[PDB]
Amino acid sequence: NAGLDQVDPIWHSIRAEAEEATRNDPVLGAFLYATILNQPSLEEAVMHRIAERLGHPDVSADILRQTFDTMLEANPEWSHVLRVDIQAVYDRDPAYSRFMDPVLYLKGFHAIQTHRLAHWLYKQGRKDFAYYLQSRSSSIFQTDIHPAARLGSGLFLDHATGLVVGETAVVEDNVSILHGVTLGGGDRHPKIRQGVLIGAGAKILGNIQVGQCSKIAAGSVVLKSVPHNVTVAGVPARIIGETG
Amino acid sequence: NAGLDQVDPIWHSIRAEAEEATRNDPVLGAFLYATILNQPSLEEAVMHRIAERLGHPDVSADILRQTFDTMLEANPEWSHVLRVDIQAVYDRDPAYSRFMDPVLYLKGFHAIQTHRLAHWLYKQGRKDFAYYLQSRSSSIFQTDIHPAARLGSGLFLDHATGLVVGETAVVEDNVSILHGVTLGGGDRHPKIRQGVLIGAGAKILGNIQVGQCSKIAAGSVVLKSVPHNVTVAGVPARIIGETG
Amino acid sequence: NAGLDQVDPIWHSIRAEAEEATRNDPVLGAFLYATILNQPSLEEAVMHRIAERLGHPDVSADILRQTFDTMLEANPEWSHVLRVDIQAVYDRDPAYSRFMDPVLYLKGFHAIQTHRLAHWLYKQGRKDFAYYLQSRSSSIFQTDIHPAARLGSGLFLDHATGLVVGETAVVEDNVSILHGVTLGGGDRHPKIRQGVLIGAGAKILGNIQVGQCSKIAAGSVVLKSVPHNVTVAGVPARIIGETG
Ligand SMILES: [Cl-]
Ligand SMILES: [Cl-]
Ligand SMILES: [Cl-]
Ligand SMILES: [Cl-]
Repeated sequence: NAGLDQVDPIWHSIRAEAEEATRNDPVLGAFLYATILNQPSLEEAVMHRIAERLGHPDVSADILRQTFDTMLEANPEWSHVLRVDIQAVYDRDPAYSRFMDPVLYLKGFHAIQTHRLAHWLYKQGRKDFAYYLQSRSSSIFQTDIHPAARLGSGLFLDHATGLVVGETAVVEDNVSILHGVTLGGGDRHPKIRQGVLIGAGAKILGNIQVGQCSKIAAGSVVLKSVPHNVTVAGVPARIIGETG
Repeated sequence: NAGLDQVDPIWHSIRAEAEEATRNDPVLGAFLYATILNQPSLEEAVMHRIAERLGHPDVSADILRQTFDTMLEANPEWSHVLRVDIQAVYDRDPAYSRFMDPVLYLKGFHAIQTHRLAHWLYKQGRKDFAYYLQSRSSSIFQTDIHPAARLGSGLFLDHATGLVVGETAVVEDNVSILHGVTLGGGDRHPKIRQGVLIGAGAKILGNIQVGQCSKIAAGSVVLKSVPHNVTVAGVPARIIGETG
Repeated sequence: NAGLDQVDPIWHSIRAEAEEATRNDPVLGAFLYATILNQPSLEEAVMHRIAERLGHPDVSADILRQTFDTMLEANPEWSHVLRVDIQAVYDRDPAYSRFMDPVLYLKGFHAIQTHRLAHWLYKQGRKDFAYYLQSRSSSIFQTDIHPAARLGSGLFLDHATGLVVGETAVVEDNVSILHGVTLGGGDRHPKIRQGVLIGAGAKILGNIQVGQCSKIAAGSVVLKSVPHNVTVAGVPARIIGETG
């Protein structure tokens, strides 16, 4: 509408990718037009997708979409957060070559933003709506994230199935978390510092911290804080080397 | 209606909690009135919620609700079981401060009672209905519990995602079981004695027993019977201390 | 219709099993007639079930069923593949005594065939339809299988919850894979040779191979190729014995 905001290569690429896909598979036209092409913005596309996935007789897509609208209005920074979350997927995963892929398909990405809505509702004292969302996400996306948990931006929830994040956990920016991960057990759950990779099935338990840029090997059981710039593996986890 | 049965602090608290929540977030009114406030009893509230979550074109909420009614009629003790299952959640989990939370939201609690219905159907020789329920629960609650499995009362299925319970398994009373747990492999699956805690991701395999009050650390692989009043951890599991 | 194809003991047994079940529980009549008895073939029964489970407002059962039809037409060998996949379940699992059980109920079996459809679509350059299916299956069946992955016949996906299979993975024939398994990380994911059993929660990571007839113990973390005819266990996995 005016100024630097008009530069939006991610949205423009997504719109191009949906145009080309509908051309290639016209039966998917209702899907791609309703989710992307008929949308006035990437924000609305992402809200709409997630409201559609979570929508139920119990609480309709429309109500979820209306509430998402209220959250964007109160949290204008969500425009950037969602784009860098998108960017994380694109940069960190060779499996998917389009910006549209996380928006349409990847439940990890849908669960992140669902949590962001739930967290805001929770903070506003709308705790039933926050628990409803937590419950719905746990059932549909298989991600159980307590609404009081704090998630940074550029988070990559890869595959996602089985993720459990406790009430007092904190995840900072540019973290990647695989499927089957527990951030579990006043302050009694983990603090994950920026740039961390958490591998498949890892359990990180207690009020401990995982230092910046560290890697948690698949299947690790982490019961003690991890220094920055190390790789840890094993049950129980031990430092096995350095990393950048 | 008469006598000691009229004392029902859990139901009364739930009804108060739903009244207050609808007041605080009126859009959730359809939900809270249909699930709690319009219900004549806690039994009906819990049946209704679970029938709504599992309801599908294939087999409707109403049919599931009618069958749940038949199960309560045959199994009048379910009134108590469901209340002590509720109580377990309230007592054992700091994350949720209301009795209504497991009833409305927590799939673990929904899966326990779904299993109870499936088990009864199985015993009655209604094995397709029991397998249908098992299948539905596995898909929606991510809990795969064979209908022939036997679950005690006051069970806390915390987070629940990925639970697998085999045909010959037995869980006694006051057990807590986290997400990602396998009770797996004549008698070929585990017997879990009363008061046991099973941590996230543990696999307990074979016709072995876990003694009363014992704890299974997150990520343990248990291939041999565990004595009462010990903590075990590791792959393979070893006793690491005593506990009460 | 003519010749050796008329011999179809699996379909005939299924039809008998559905007739008997509807008799025993008539409320399940809509289900059993729509899924089995009104079907002209086992192929159509399996397509119909899976299209019903995956069907959504976003993309309807009918469209999924029409696309499944196109896949069978192009891939006539699916008739055999689906029967030997059925046979695998029947032979390898004591919990279920009917051929109809995997067809109606077991999400593992539904996810295998969903992948087969997604893979074909992917190869045809219908990558959005393939990703949509992958996404839907991940959400409903809790199986995340990249469409470029290659799965052999007679595969038994037992319990299935949490399965993650990467883009370059290969699974050969007569493999069994439990819940919670990762075949994860050019060629960067595992090659599983024929006759392998992969136990609950195992993670097999990298461009490594698991030799013919080998067993992967529950909870193993496999970072190096495994010889044929051995059992491996532990974090990290070590050979613990021979097997046939
Ligand atoms: Cl935000
Ligand atoms: Cl009962
Ligand atoms: Cl095929
Ligand atoms: Cl899982």
